[PDB]
Amino acid sequence: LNIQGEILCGGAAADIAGRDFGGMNCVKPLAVVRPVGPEDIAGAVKAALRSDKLTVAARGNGHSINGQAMAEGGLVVDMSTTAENHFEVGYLSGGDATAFVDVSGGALWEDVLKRCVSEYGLAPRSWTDYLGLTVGGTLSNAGVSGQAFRYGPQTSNVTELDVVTGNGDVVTCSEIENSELFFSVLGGLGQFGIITRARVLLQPAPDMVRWIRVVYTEFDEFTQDAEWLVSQKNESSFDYVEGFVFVNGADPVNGWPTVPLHPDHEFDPTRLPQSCGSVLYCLELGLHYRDSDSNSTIDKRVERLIGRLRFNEGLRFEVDLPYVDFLLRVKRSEEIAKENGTWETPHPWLNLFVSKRDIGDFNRTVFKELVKNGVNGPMLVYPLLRSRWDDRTSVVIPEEGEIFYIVALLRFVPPCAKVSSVEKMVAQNQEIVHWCVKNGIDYKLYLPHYKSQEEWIRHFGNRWSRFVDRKAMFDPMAILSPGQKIFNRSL
Ligand SMILES: *Cc1cc2c(cc1C)nc1c(=O)[nH]c(=O)nc-1n2C[C@H](O)[C@H](O)[C@H](O)COP(=O)(O)OP(=O)(O)OC[C@H]1O[C@@H](n2cnc3c(N)ncnc32)[C@H](O)[C@@H]1O
Repeated sequence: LNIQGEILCGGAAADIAGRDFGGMNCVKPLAVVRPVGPEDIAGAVKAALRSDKLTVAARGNGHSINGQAMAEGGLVVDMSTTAENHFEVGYLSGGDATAFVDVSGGALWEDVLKRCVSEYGLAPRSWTDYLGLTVGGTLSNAGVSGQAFRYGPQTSNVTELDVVTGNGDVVTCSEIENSELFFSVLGGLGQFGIITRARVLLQPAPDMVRWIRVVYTEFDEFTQDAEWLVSQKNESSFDYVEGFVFVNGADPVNGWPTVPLHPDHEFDPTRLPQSCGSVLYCLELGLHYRDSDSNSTIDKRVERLIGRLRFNEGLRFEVDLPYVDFLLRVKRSEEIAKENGTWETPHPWLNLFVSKRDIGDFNRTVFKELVKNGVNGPMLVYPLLRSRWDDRTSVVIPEEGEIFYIVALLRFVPPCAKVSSVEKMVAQNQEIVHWCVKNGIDYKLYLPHYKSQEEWIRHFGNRWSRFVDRKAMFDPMAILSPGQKIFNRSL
């Protein structure tokens, strides 16, 4: 194959393309392709199509948990070498979003953020918690954070893509042009093509965020309050709503020390009622405001907005920081992980959506029993609104209810733990999924990983035939993102 970029066989390049953040799969490619642009990528795709066995996997920033960006004896396309290929801002008169920016599928969101803000005072309006992820990587899944209840996930905030299809075609698509490909690729787990450019929506960048954390002991009250907040009329409430479960104890990694937002206000556990469960709940809120706003005016606004919430008195923590610093807040957690050596150990992360109707049951068995001593990392749980998620996309969410929850068990492995430790974590993730399937819980995995056809058929449900149809159209040989394990390469 003749390309402008570099082709690397074996060595450190292959080692890296055979690793991901999951830290549980090592699958080496024949070669790593470092493309200059869409032509190098379609070349890689066409090479694989001519061969008997080659497959092609785009690699974003290697944040997958279960080998989804790996290609056993295939070609891994390191998208980072395309990270700077696009940066064009345009305006929108159609109301809603102010503007859009064209960015590479290989750009990291952290870089997109910094450049939009510094050059234009604009920024995307829907995020992930962690910004060391690629545009094409998150758009291939959903891209979820505390703004999604208001604007939908990142797949709801893109209006055009350039895609290199599994046929090797370079195609521009949108709601109006090649719409089937557009909707297929969004949330499509890399199955239908490689995103080389995305037109991402922009709004004016806020100056500041008031970041608030308040604590609940009662899951019913926590979820009622959170659902109420995400259901409020546009711009009458907060601009970010998340939640998390924490251990009722002093464990610095799992317990109440994880709650405070600055070193000068600590968690006082004597404010907790005597009857508290094994775990407690934190509602996390963000209010955007202007540099010019009077502090008393903002204080009064926040007291009004928080004033009906039923959190435990004396367990309210807040800080104010620039908007960019708020969006990059998880850098602090990355630093704690590198310090305790758990950034480089395996991460058997479990991510799923649960209907509003079943989140109570999930809390009862999962949070209050299975992981009641924590998982050594975040246990996130917060509500989302179905109205913001377009069902034409490949994304798969729970079957019933206008509100559903996202849940994340962000497991970390202490560096002196046995390999049996990681096995036990994986086994417990499986035990949770089984418990869901057995008890008819309306759940769907996010970043799903299954190895059997019957599990994928169950996952896609009434959208399985559509998924298969889209595959037959855009990657009939099944060469793309084989590590998702949904389709096996054609013989
Ligand atoms: C590591 C991690 C992940 C993460 C996170 C925090 C950490 C530390 N926080 C998230 C969050 O707050 N909200 C959210 O929705 N996701 C969060 N993630 C998970 C993350 O989205 C996934 O890891 C995702 O895969 C993006 O990561 P990355 O950009 O590194 O992409 P990848 O893992 O290498 O590839 C994922 C799949 O998509 C295919 N792929 C990669 N690039 C493309 C392009 N450009 N076009 C089409 N497909 C692509 C890969 O082959 C793989 O199948």
